Amino acid sequence: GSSAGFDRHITIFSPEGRLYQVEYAFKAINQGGLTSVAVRGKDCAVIVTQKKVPDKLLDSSTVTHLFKITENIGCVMTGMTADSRSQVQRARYEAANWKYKYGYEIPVDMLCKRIADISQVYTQNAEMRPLGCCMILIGIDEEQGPQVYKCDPAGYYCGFKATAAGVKQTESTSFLEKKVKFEQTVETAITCLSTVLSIDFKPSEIEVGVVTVENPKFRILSEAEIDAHLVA
Amino acid sequence: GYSFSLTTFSPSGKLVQIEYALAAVAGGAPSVGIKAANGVVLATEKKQKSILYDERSVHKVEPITKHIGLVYSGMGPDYRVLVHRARKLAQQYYLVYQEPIPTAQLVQRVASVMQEYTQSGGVRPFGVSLLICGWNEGRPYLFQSDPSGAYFAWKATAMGKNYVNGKTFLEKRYNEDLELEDAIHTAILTLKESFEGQMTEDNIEVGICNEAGFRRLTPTEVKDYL
Amino acid sequence: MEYLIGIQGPDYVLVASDQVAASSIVQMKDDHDKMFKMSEKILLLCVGEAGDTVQFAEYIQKNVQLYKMRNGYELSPTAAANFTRRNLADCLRSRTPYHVNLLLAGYDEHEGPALYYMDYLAALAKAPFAAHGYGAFLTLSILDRYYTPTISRERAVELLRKCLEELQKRFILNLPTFSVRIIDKNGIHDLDNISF
Amino acid sequence: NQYDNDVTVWSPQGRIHQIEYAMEAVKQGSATVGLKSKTHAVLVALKRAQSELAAHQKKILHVDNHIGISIAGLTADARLLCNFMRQECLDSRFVFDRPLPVSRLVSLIGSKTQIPTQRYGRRPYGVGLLIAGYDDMGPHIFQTCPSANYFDCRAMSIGARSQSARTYLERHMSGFMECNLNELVKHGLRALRETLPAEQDLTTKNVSIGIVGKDLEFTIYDDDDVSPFLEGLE
Amino acid sequence: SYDRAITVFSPDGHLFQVEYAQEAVKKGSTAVGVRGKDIVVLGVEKKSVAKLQDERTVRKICALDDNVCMAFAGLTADARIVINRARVECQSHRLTVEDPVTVEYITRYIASLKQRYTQSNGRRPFGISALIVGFDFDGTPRLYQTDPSGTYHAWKANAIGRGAKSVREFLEKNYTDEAIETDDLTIKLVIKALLEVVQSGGKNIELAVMRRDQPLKILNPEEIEKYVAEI
Amino acid sequence: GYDLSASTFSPDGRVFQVEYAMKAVENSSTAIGIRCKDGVVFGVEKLVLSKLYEEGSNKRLFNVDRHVGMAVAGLLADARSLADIAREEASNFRSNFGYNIPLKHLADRVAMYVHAYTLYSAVRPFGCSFMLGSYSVNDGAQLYMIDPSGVSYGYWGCAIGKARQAAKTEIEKLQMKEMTCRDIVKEVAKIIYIVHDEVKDKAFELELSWVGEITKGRHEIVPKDIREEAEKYAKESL
Amino acid sequence: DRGVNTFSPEGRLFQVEYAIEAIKLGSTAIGIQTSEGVCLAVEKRITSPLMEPSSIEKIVEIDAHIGCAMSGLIADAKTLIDKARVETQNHWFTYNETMTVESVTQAVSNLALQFGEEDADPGAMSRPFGVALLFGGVDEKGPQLFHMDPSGTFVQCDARAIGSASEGAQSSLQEVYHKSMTLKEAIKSSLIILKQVMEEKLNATNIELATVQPGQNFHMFTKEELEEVIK
Amino acid sequence: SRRYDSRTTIFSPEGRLYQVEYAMEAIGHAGTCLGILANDGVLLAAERRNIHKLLDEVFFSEKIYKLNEDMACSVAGITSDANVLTNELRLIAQRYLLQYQEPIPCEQLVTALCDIKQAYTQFGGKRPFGVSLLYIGWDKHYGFQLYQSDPSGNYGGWKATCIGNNSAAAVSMLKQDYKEGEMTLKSALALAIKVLNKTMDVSKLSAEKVEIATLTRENGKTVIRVLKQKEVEQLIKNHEEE
Amino acid sequence: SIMSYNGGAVMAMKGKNCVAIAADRRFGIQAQMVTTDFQKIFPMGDRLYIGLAGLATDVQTVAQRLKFRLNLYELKEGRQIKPYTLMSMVANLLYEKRFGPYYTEPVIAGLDPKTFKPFICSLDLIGCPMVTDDFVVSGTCSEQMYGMCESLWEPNMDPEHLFETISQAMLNAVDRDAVSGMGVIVHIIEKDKITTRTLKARMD
Repeated sequence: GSSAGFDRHITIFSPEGRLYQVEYAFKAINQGGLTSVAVRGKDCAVIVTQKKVPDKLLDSSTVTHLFKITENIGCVMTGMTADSRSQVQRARYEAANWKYKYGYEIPVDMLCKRIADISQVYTQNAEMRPLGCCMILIGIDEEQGPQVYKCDPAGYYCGFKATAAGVKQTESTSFLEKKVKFEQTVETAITCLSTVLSIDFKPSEIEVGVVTVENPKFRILSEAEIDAHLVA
Repeated sequence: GYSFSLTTFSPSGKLVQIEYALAAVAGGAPSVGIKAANGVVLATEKKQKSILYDERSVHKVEPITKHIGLVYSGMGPDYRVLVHRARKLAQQYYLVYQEPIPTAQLVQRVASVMQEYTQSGGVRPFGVSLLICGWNEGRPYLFQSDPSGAYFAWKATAMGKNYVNGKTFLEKRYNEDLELEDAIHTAILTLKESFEGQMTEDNIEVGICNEAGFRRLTPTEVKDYL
Repeated sequence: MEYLIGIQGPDYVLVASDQVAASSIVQMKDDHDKMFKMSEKILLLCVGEAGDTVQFAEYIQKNVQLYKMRNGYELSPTAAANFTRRNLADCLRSRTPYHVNLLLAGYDEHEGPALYYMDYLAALAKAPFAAHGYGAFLTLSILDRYYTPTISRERAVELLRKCLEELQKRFILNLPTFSVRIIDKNGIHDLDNISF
Repeated sequence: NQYDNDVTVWSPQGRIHQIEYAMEAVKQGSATVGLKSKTHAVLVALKRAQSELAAHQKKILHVDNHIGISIAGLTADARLLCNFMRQECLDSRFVFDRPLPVSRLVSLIGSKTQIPTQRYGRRPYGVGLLIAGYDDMGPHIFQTCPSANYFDCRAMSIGARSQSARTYLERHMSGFMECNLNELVKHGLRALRETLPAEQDLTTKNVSIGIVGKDLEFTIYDDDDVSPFLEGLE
Repeated sequence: SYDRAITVFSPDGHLFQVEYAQEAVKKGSTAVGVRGKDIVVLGVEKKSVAKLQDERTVRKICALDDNVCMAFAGLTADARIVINRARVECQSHRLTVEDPVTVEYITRYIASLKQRYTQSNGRRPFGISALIVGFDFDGTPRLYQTDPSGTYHAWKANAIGRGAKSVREFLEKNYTDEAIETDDLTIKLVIKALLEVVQSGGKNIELAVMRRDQPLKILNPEEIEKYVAEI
Repeated sequence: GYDLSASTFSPDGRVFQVEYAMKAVENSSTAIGIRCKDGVVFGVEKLVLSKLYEEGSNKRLFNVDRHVGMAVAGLLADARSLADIAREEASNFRSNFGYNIPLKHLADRVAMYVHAYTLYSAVRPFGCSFMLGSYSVNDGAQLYMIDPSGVSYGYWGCAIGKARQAAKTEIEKLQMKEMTCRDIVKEVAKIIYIVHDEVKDKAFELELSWVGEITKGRHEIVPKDIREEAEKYAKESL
Repeated sequence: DRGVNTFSPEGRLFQVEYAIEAIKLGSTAIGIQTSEGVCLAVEKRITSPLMEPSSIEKIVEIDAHIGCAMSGLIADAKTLIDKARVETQNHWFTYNETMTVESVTQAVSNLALQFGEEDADPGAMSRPFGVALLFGGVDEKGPQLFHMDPSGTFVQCDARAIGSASEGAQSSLQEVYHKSMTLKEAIKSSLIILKQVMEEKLNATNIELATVQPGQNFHMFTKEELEEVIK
Repeated sequence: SRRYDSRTTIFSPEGRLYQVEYAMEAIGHAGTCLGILANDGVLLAAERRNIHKLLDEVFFSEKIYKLNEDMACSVAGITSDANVLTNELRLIAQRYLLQYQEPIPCEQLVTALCDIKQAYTQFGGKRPFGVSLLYIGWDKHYGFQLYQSDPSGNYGGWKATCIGNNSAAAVSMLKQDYKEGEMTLKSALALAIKVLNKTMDVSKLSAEKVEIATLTRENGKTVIRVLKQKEVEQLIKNHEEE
Repeated sequence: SIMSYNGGAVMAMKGKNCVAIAADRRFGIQAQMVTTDFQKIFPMGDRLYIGLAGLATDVQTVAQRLKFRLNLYELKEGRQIKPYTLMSMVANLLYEKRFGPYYTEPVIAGLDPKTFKPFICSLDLIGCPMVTDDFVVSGTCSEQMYGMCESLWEPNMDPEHLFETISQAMLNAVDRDAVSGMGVIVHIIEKDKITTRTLKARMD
């Protein structure tokens, strides 16, 4: 835990070779008090998130952590809200630009990498701080099938079978680990969230985004659609 | 952005930021490079934290050109930036000279990008060392580029976690006459010396470079070698 | 049209030029000096477009003098000629090109005498003798017929007079007086002006 | 200690010390009063003098034919802002061939002075202003601040001990609309004299007046020209 | 681009950076300039004179033009930059006014450049002081002195660098009309003034004179030795 | 000093500089926004610090577009520049696509601009929170609120200022979904008068503006007669 | 550490206050305005006998009808002096008339607060000027005297004393100056005050003096003239 | 941001530049380089620090760089910095040749790199180059020459000099043994080995631990050449006999 | 035309393990001859030469700029440049001025630094390379050179035969071109030697 000079204020190397500022940005992701779970199936990919509206006057329809990047790419953000929205906007811009110059839809792994590259710059440049959010992307690849990718504040990204983010990240990973060692995929995801939250939420308590092989277009399940999986 | 240097000389004449970037490298996962008579091998630990990480998704051993490949120890997202830069430098060279860039000319250009982040304004050095291998003029080449931007040509070396033990192991085992196929074995064995538990063909990654070019061994091939 | 002429000998370079400064149909000056001293043993004769000639020549002169001040020793004739060409060539494709024709004469301790020819497109050529302007057309052949590599300076002055006399009777322009200078190992020496 | 050096550094109480320090500059300046009736807008300022052999510092500047100002604080900044105001008025007359409405000009000042209070290395303008003008909406008296805030008032006072003038201003503001030119100028003078020391009094040396009304271009009265207004004060 | 203010005012109106630049001049080798009747002499100490060093490469007395030369004290690297700037300015002046610059004119230029570096963003002041000598077109000898702050004065005899005060005290009580009567005497004064600080008198001094019209001249070891024997 | 710059995260992952800017909005007058069945109503407890100020000075209600209104809280200078930014956005949108900018889009754009001042040491976060209200036949009634961090949310009822924790409970007890602009103007006025402190923060004025079917989609200040009634029904019912 | 544009708790710019402190260490300059004209007198403050007294210029000609007396960091003044010189010539070129003293002072005073280190461009000042000026000239309003300090504040004065003895000299100024005062008396009174506040024995070499009267151009006093008034 | 600025190019209270002084500390720890100038040539001799058995040899030399047809240099201190400077000297020499169609005189080249080094000390806010160079060259104005420059941007011509580890010792040893005008390349080379035997604390010198370029004239052509190991071995042998 | 302003002819010929490069020596402005020994062929290695024809000023500039780049290239990489690589370097250099090109059509002749394999090529003003196995011509009398080369060139000629072939090609080709002549310089590049000869030519 050594420290010298301004190695805890700006993104510079500390005595042990660590980047404290980047590590602090990972703690900022848990400040929102939410947890996200993405599960990759055999022919589908689902993203479940904790929908909390503790205010009553708030318009529940405007409260969501699931965003549509492209027609076939959806994502779930975790962490600082404002930072998340800017990253979602950046991803959308990157995706549209990719198609405009290359002639085809950007692959999920390429989009995730592009966002991670941008995040890396913040860990090397001292003038600006890293974003306090986490991005999880899901989409159907035409050659590889269902895809689940996640990048963070450190600029690190990877492909996953199933992965989580948020306050109960360590607990969601332990639940999904045993399961990996459509309907089941959606169920497993919801289960993982419910298991680590101990609440068994209703249809209006969570959000669901999915992409299947048959129906590649990113979709968001409604109250009646979420309840159906909850009743079973 | 800040226009003043974040790396500066201490009263002992050291550049601590670079010393600290090197600390990052030394805590990185292990990497090994061996230059055989008829090729070079690069081999690295890619143990993942869980079994949820799709190991096949991201690669630490990366091609730069038909004939050059890279591996690294230290900070993965810093590596990504370098890989992209080397790829752009190799293309730039090919567009001028219409011959694929010699390994040592790729190493000098990349190392130069590294030195600039020890002196330019507002930035920290790269928390990465590279091993670069290539084949050109019917000769195999292996180089290390560190965070200071210094480079060195090796017969064999190890970096990341447990490199000092690794090197001593390569002193004893390396010889010049050593063929590739054997080189590959002693690469994989240097990794074993510091590996946690049960080295599979999905938690190491291996690239080879020879006359045919540079390529990542397929997991199927790594298995045979294990 | 302005006239320049150079004759290189075994150990000297003889140069001459007309002294007429003209404005349309009238001679505004009859003692105009078209030679610019770049150094102790280097002369730069420049003719061409009004303005450009003096601007380019003085620009070169200032840099040559600066070179000597910065290092202690002077630039050699060859180096100075190439410096001049480079500068003239750089402006050729630029927005402001210098339309000047030059003759660079000089003497070097180890390289000996030298005479360079430079047209407005910055083509540099070393030569035993050369000329510029419309007068060169009527004098170059005279140089061809009488010039020998071992020509003495006294004989070179005689050769130059022949060229000047040819202009007097054949050339349509009124060039009654010429500046005559010589460069050897003792530096630049002014010779008696040749007038008619 | 660590929060009162930069304008871009928010303190823990939710304040910006640098903007507060820049407001102190206006409070150290010489007092000036601004009030309006129904057809006129006047400015009255106390001119300060470094020494007895020095001339009283200018405090009332010209902006346009329908706009005039009174400054307090850093004079260099006051001249800076004045130039900006003059240009804006000139631009309006060049483009639309009509005087720039006072209210619109005040908003431009607010925006211009707001910028420097958010950028690192920059500082707030250290000058307070009193703006008198006359457009299609009648006479106006605006007050610009160093923190880019501005208020539309019936009468205002800024500078050293301007609170006393403000107190007097509030007490006699009920009969300002119906006041006439001579009458309205007296009130300002009276309020301006309230901020002065018991011993000292307003004369034709330390007093400057600027008026702009329905049928009168913004004019400034100095020394001998302020005799008429001065004659009558109790 | 670096836009940080390095030279700023202190509580008692002091520019610390400029004073630190003057501290660097104090550690420089002593340099003495004496304005004679028909001659100008400059003399710098050689400090540590090694036997393996090429004497001609570390001369502290350079020429800015045919009539203008200068000796400096302080940061040698900084001096080189200033000297080059001045040389370029001398050729610029010679090209726009068709005349050799006056000593005061180039002194003014160097002083102005030094001041510019005490009120600019991202730069530090030049850590040198210079002695400028030469002759103007009319023939009158000149001697100027510039410092890091940018101020400059005309002198009769001045001394800069380590021991400037000591040499100044001796120069005041030794500079008269019967001390610069002849060229030799003027040179002796500078050598004698340089002997008050420079240790091991003899070859530890670099001398150079500038007589009217002719180019700068540099005295040789044996030529200086002879002068020392007469003193 | 972990709270000196916006480009510096503290050990527990917080950006204190942005939080300090939220403190500036916390110690300011309260403004309210209510989304009724056919429109939005804005009400601000304008604090009159001096009697010299003219009736209608330091307005905290702005018209950022023909169909959009803005109610702010916190540093007025910061709020004013944000209003100009909002106006620029609306204007730019119409020039690019040929029609009135949707409220949600306008709010998202302005929020991103606000979010841009919370990542660097070169600039400081905005010291103000504002509300955006608008009404159109193709969109219905929409109400959004943006704070110093840059988070933008849609609401049914919203409060910003020093008394927002008390005004929310008063807004809670109301059936705004079935209410109308004409009826919500009296409740807004009533609520503002309730949260307003007597002893502390004395002397205030009531600012009222609305946009909806009653005003044919145009945002404007509530009429004097209607405001009179609302204020008369607010004082009588308190 | 604070930036150059940092405000203090009393509402003042730290740097400008420190720049005003630097003016107190300068030489004493006196300016008196009469109906006959304006006279300027500043002490040269010679620190050594070898230093040439004519190389110390504390009073300069801005134009034919405008003179200037500086005090404080003399090197900083040069830049402001050139600006004033350019402003008057620019005014003459464009309007075919002479610029008024007030106008020239105003233009020069506008550069006072033009310094910073963040939003500035390649060529901006990193700190304020550390010098006080005295502008004396004659326009259509007759003889005029203006005083400008480092804060950018300029004001007309009947009599002003800047420099190290500013306080003591100002007291003698107000106790000896009247509206009917003549030029001859002003020149004498200023010299009488300068000699009383000078640490060195005032003479015809250690002081400068210039006058600007109706008709006559800016005129610097020669040694002879100076001596006559010293009796 | 003033807070994080290190303030690289400002003076200390004694009129010192600390970054330059600390850059110099770096160098005094680098591998020893020494230059000796003879009548018939000039030579550089450098301790190698790249010594590990698994290092490949692939390159001309570790620390000796050719700059143009007529000059070479060796460097001490921060290797990656030296790479920036050596590439810049090559660019400067080729700029000169392009303009004048002649090789750059050795002192003009040195001076022009040192201008780049002094600028880093005065403006821009970056740390200096942590490098000292020795340069050897032949030109038509001065013939055989040897220069040294340092991170301050200061340079000076020498008959013999040394930089890097134990330079102070090497210098006093060269002051004892170097014969002005009486030196031949054979004599120079001998002295190099003598001085290098004493500045290196490995007792046995070893021709693997040193690098020696010589620079001579043959038929109006400069010849720069790294001595091969045999020659160095012999050179070492020859010292043992003494 | 700008290319014929100064005149000049350059040609390269391939032989059995040897290359030949020749050029005229005339430097003239329009119809007037100025000198008779203007260099058009420049060395770019022991066995690598570049011939340049076209505007004299551009001939000198390109040659000098190419030398600048080659020198730096040979300092960076520690080896002699290969003939093919030089061609690309020149092409890249010529293509940089795509819309304001140097008026010169270069011809390269040499042998590989390590394999000593004959190589000849020609590039147009904008830098479009053309590698041939027989010969390449460039200049004001290219048509005449084509005729001569096409009928005189034979495969696998030895050093002596190659010299005679290129000499006869150039000599007879420049005699039908008014702006090309005043001497001919021939360079014979072999594995262990380079032979430079000046032919007996017409001086009119």
